[PDB]
Amino acid sequence: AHEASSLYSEEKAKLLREMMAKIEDKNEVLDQFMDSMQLVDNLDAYSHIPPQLMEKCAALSVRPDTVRNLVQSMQVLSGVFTDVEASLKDIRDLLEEDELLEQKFQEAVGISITSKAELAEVRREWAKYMEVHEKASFTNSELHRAMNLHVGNLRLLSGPLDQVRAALPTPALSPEDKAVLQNLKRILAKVQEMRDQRVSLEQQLRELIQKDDITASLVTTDHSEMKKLFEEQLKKYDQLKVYLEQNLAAQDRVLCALTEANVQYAAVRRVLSDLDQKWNSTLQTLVASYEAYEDLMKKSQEGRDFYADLESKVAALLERTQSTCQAREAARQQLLDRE
Amino acid sequence: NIKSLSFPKL
Repeated sequence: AHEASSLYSEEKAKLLREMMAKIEDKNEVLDQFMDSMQLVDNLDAYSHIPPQLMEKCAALSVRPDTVRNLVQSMQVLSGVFTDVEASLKDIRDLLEEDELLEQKFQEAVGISITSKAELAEVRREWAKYMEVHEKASFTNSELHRAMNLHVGNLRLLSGPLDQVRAALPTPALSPEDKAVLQNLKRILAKVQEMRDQRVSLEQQLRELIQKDDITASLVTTDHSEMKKLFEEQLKKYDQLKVYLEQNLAAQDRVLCALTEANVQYAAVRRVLSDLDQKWNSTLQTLVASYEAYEDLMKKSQEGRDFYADLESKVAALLERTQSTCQAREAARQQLLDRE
Repeated sequence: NIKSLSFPKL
């Protein structure tokens, strides 16, 4: 009696173990093909502006014409650069003309230590501002090349949002390629439903066996009726195994369809991959142009402050220069006259 | 690149 119920639990455990084997095999095959093919419909996302880029566009509009004012400010900085260079050139011309006249004067006859020493300080101070100016020349030049490099995107990011979205590349798929996408998406849907019903059918079979072990064991008790009762339960198990076997057999036709669709998808796959590469490429130049905009605001301010301080010094040195050179010439006028 | 552009000190 106790051995008949034990022989039936072994028969139930065996058929359940054969079931779990056929499922693991079919899943192993199925998983290898999915992993090997690597396979979606988020094509509308290309038509959207990423939220992080919209926050940057809105930042260029909280202050009206910030890109225009940055461009103008760069032109002002470029203006005071050439002004400094020209005043430094004026001081040079005065020192060169004075040194020429002094050589001619010392030849025509056989001076003043005070003006000579002031003229030497002007020369020293001039070369100081020449070294600082030429040092900041490469910096000023690179600042303007960077401005020119990014101003077109900064104008784009400042304009209306629809032109920003128009700068991004969109998919241009023919009706044939959409069909290849739809067919591929339809088969993948069938694969997932096959996976779901497989998990479901196995659970039902496991629960049918579990409920039979709660019933004809944990509460009730039989006698010689174990022969017919085991046939009743076994009929229920076999009907579910029929559905499960249909599910397993169906996998072979589905894999053939999926691998065939994957061959048609190969041209579309590369087109869409190049579109994603291009989309993130243009997006990153817009991000980089916004990053350069912050750095340009900072360095444009540093440059205008530097060259304003430097223009003031060079303008003041030009005053000392023309005063010293004029006085030194008046001295040569007086001396060479009384000769 | 342009972040490391420094103007001289006076």
